Amino acid sequence: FTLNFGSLRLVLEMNGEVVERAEPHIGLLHRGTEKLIEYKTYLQALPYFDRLDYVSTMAQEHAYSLAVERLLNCEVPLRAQYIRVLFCEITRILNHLLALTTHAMDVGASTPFLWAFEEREKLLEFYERVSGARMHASFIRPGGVAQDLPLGLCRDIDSFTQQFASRIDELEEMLTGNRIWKQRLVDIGTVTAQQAKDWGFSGVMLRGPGVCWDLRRAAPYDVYDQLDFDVPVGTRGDCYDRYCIRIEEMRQSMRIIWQCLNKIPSGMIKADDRKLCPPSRCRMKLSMESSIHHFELYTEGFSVPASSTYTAVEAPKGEFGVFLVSNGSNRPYRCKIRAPGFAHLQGLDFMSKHHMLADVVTIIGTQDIVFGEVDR
Amino acid sequence: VGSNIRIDSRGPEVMRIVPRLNEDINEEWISDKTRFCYDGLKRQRLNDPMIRGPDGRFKAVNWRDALSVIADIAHQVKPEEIVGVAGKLSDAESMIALKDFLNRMGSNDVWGEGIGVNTNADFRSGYIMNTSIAGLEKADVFLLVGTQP
Amino acid sequence: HLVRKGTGGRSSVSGIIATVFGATGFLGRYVVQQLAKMGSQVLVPFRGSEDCPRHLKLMGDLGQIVPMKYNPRDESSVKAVMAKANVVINLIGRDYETRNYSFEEVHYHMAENLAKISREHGGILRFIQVSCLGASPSSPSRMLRAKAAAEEVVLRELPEATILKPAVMIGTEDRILNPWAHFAKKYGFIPLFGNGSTKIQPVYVVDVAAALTTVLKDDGTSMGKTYELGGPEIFTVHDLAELMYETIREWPRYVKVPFPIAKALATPREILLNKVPFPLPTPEILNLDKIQALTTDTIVSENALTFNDLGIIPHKLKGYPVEFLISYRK
Amino acid sequence: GYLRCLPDGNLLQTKIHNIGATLVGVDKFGNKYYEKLGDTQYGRHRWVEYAEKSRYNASQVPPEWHGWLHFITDHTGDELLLLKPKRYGVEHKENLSGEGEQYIYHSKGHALNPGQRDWTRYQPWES
Amino acid sequence: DNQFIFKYSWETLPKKWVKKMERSEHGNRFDTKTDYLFQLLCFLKLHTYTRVQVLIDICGVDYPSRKRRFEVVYNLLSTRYNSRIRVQTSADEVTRISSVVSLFPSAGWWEREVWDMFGVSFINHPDLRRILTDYGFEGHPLRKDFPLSGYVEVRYDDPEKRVVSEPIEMTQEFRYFDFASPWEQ
Amino acid sequence: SNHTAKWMQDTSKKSPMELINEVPPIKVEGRIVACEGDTNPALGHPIEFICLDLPEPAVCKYCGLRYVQDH
Amino acid sequence: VSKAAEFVISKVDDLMNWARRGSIWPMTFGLACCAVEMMHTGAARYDLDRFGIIFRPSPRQSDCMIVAGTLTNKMAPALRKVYDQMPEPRWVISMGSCANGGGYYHYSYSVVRGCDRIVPVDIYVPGCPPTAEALLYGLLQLQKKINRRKDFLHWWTK
Amino acid sequence: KVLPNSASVEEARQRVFDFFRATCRSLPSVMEIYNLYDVTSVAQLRSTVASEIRKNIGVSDPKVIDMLLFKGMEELMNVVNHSKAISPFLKNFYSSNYF
Ligand SMILES: NC(=O)C1=CN([C@@H]2O[C@H](COP(=O)(O)OP(=O)(O)OC[C@H]3O[C@@H](n4cnc5c(N)ncnc54)[C@H](OP(=O)(O)O)[C@@H]3O)[C@@H](O)[C@H]2O)C=CC1
Ligand code: SF4
Ligand SMILES: [Zn+2]
Repeated sequence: FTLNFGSLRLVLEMNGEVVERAEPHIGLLHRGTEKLIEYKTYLQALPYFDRLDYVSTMAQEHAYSLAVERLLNCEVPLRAQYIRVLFCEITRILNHLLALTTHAMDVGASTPFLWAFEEREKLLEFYERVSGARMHASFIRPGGVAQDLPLGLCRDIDSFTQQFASRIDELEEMLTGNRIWKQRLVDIGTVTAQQAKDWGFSGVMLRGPGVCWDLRRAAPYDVYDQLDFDVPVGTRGDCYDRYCIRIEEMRQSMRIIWQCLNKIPSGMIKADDRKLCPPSRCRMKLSMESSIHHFELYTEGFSVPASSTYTAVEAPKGEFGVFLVSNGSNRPYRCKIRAPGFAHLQGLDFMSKHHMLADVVTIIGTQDIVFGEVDR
Repeated sequence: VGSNIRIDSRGPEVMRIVPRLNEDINEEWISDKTRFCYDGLKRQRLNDPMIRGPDGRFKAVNWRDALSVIADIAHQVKPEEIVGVAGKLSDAESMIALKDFLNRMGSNDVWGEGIGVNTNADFRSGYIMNTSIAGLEKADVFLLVGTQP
Repeated sequence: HLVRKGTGGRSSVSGIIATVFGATGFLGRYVVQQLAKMGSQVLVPFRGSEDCPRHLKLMGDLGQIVPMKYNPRDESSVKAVMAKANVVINLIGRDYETRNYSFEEVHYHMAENLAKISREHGGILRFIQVSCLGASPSSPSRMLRAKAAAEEVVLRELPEATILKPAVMIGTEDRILNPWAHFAKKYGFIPLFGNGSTKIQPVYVVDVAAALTTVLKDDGTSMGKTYELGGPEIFTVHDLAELMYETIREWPRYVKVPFPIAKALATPREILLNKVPFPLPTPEILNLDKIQALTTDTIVSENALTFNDLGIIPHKLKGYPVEFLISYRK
Repeated sequence: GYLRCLPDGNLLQTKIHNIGATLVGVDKFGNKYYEKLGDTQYGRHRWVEYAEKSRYNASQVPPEWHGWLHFITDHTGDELLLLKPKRYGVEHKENLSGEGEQYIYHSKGHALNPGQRDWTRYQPWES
Repeated sequence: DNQFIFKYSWETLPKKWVKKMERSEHGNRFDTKTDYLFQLLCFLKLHTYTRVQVLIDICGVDYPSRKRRFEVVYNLLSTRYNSRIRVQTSADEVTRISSVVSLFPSAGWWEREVWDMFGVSFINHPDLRRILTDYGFEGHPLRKDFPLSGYVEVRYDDPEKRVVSEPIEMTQEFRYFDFASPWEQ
Repeated sequence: SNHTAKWMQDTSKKSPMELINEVPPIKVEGRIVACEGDTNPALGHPIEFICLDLPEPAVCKYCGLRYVQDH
Repeated sequence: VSKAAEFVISKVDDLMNWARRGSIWPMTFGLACCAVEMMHTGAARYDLDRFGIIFRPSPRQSDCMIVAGTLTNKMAPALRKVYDQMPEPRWVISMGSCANGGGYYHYSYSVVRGCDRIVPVDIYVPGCPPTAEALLYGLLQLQKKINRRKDFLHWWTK
Repeated sequence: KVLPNSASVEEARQRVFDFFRATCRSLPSVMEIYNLYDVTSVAQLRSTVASEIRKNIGVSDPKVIDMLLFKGMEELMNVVNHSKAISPFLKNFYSSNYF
């Protein structure tokens, strides 16, 4: 018999409480993001990437800026690269915390939710101090960043890193090793590496089986090749090993954050050329050419050479890719948005096969489907 | 002259008029009247069919009522004393429609603005610029009679 | 003259500012929805709670539906509400009495006040007032007599006023089919009144709203006319009850109480209401005014203008209008 | 205002928090701004008592004290009042937004506006 | 970088279907015919030295000027040899191209998305229902000729007691600003 | 006047036009000035250089302040 | 109509408004990316349980619908169906810009230009996303709005 | 299941017949889906479907025929899943200028 659930719509074929098959209906959050991006300039299209995969905000900005710089060939300063890495790892910590605690609530554990939200509130305070708003902060731009770090941010992040090491130990002690948690997670929605490769899994969902492949090491798109962090893999891909991988990724994100704080350089925050990066307020108010370039960059945009490329980054969900096709104009001709939730939600069908309803919700929580990015 | 122009508008109103390239008519230039005639399009603009009542004031009515009263008055009078006058600006579609309507009403007194009583309009070479603007470029001696270009 | 400035539908102009007195009722929803769909602006004057016109807010574009709080006994407040009005629609009226409002006060005096204010405010182009089909000076029902007097005084004070006279209107929020269904579900039977041999011509509420919209859109052909509105075919009360029971898929059951005992049962409510200072429950079925109206048949007179003269055919009452009764099945 | 604590319970929390606090300032609307350092967590070391116990609102904080209360600035409201601009400016007004049509903001084309302006961008002949 | 298996493919792949190749730092590109796309992807997926066994995604690009307006692009990855490859073809509105669901099971939803957005139908898809847009959607939103705001909009109709769909009548029309500079070329 | 009444309907407070007409012209010794908006160049407007050969006061066209040559 | 009956009616209305204000049971309609900020509002810092707000997953037991996120043409019928099941004392809080007037996807197919077109919304919370501070401000504004409900007086004077 | 493009007019005709069969078999389900029994006239609905097929005869491309059948089957699935004398010139003239 068919059982319907109604922004997650899902129809399940059941025989004896055992899930024979599950079919999701996803379009409930379709918003025409690609069409709007085609209709808008690159800078005006950056907030669309802010909105996509909203739990991990600045990862999408990083991917979009990397694609634009690849199509544009502009050098980003070392300080901008380091602060981008720092905030990408902060974003990874935020997304992992939210995913783990929403999964725990769906399982039934309610209390770690608010502790991890206290941590997330600290991180969103970091976002709000460095940029405009707590969420959807258009901070990462092509060629660099919007603004420099406010003073004291590094010290506050160091204090947060220490207290957050304590918090991760705390959460792991409560959740890991619990008999109920183990019975909920182990041997639930297992995926072989061949199955993951066939269904196009990425990130934790792909390293859970143990393919032993990470994007930050295969194609280092930042100072990542100078940060000597660790990449955990799962012995037998299932919910428990994916959860442990997420915990280890939080720890390694803290490690990378400390390294970036320690070896952050002193310099500029964006690309040197004013044809591609807007000049400062003082420069545009004092210099004739700077005023011209500010006016042109805020009415028109930088005209990227006509080319097509696919740039992918290791978003906390997985591999987030943007396929940009240009025509030499100030607006992107085509922008395809490959999110690491579209493939995982396909994987739901075979993952939650011969399982039960609680196993289905556990698998959904483990895959961490954010519907904005799957409905891009 | 029929100089080619580009009308730039922002919404329901015309904002400016600029010249556009047409080597045969106007190379890249435009007259002051042509350039700045857009301002008159938003003043003293008729926007409703109206009938002058017995008191002499205008009352706004529907297109149905206006056309009905016009048709009744047109049928009332004999077709000999019915005259049609085309305006200074009017497209060929409107002018031919007016001519056909008045002819089918029985009147042969349709004329355009600036046309004399005895005008030999049977020859386009008679009443147009045969030399053309390019020919004016190619010309060597000009005799301007009755005109102030 | 009203001027249309749009293609139509939502987010248009239509050049009409319609003040709909009594727009929070059963017919008010449909008339306001039709007016807002036209693209016109609707001023909804509401009496009491701020959430009464809440639904009416969603059927029009931004700023098109404007709710105004007033006092029905305040001439200055009525004038302020009707300050920006272009046309006026009147639907005010209650099926029962209250210690504050009687039938005469809620219909005749309010219609007189609306007509006087519309006459004083020279900017009003149309005044559409809704009454009942059986509204006659000789009608036994006090409410019908009051509505007839109200329509007469509206014609006298403001000759440029159209009067609609719909019959009993059925719909999702009607006050006959819904109480009948509730009584049938609760007690397994419904009370027929005088063995249910009397005849009516129930009319669909969206059809009435479309009729009012057509009256508003008339090119000056119905300035001072009265339009009697009724359904396609005459339904006896018993036939309407049978249709209701068939729609709900329940077994029909009737008691057919005689008129004298029905009037005796409904009598004490009026004296109690006039005596006690606290309100009494509203009579959904056992209403003396409804009994008095049911004493005589309420159908079209075949003389006054009807749906055919107005230009829209009535909807048959089997499937389109009674589709709401499915929620009452099982 | 202490009797409001029994049916409020939130003013009760504020009064409990004003045990060891120091009154850092007061505004012209009566709001009393308190600071409390020492053994206090970061998020709860600055606050306000609105001096309107019945219907205190979150929008009653003037812009002069808004930044200090929200931890944007270390400058108290007195310095910002001293730095308040001249030759222009309006007094602080709360977010009524529902206290009356005569109080709320209305667009120039809204029917509720005291003066409603037509929008057609053309002048008819107007015989 | 990592242009190893791309060159190895061009050395070993049959030359019949390689319509054109592009060696770029933005991504190595293969453009072929729609008839041989399935065979080409089967060769790449199964060959031991070009093991692109994971399909990153399938995209569509609209080119109204060309005779075959639609361009179907396949981004693939080789984790064993750590490199990305791109294989694309050209399809028009009516012609149906081969489906690669059998090779890569993940291709089903991306192919449904391509159908939804452009109208390029696939030959061997187990199902090809719309995935992203509203139920009963009439057009293909990602086509260039498709208006940005669409053709219809929804609202609540009180007499119908349901959300109805009506032709668009939106206020504050989209303002297209022409920022293009005549000296950009 | 018409423009002020078109964008504003308060008609009770002083419009910016009246305030900017009330602020007196600024007397300067030199023939040219640097108009910045306020005491902090970074918080004002783009720098505007104004010629003062004409006898009448010259509006800055930014933060219009009517600089006038001394002699 | 008197001055003592009016006082008694005012006291009864005050009690009813106090109860309805202190026992608001909103239901999340958590689409898009105001729902994460809503969960932040429900977190430890800006806690909602203090004021009586507790999220009821069943629409039949909920008091007010808080629509946070983008409303899609594919989801608007579901929103209306869920709203219709709520009890007659009901309110709507439209959080963000998507649910107010379409927000950042206003000129887009399959996007409802604000939830006002589907359900009658009482209070809009501007922001994108509105701070949890601002959303709790909007909930307090809902409490203030339902703090002036003279239901008993209106019933008495009919 | 989607099939390759029809290579013959006879194959396109067979597919059209199969689609018409599917519509006819799925007609009574639409009866309980929509509930317009008063003025449905199932025979009239079949006649209207046949009239649509007959007004779509000007097409001769088998690819266009297959695409039309695919969209018709999609519409059938959607309907099953319940997803909804003054001459012509003078009326338009009285209505609006744009006609
Ligand atoms: N029974 C029927 O349905 C039929 C009715 N009619 C006629 O149509 C009229 C309108 O019917 P209908 O809309 O369906 O019924 P309603 O009673 O629902 O509509 C009347 C509206 O006016 C309000 N109202 C009631 N009494 C007063 C008052 N004293 N002062 C101010 N406002 C008041 C009502 O409640 P609130 O104050 O909350 O706004 C409601 O909004 C009837 O009065 C009757 O003459 C004709 C045929 C059939
Ligand atoms: S209003 Fe802004 S923050 Fe809220 S759902 Fe929309 S895009 Fe996201
Ligand atoms: Zn200046």
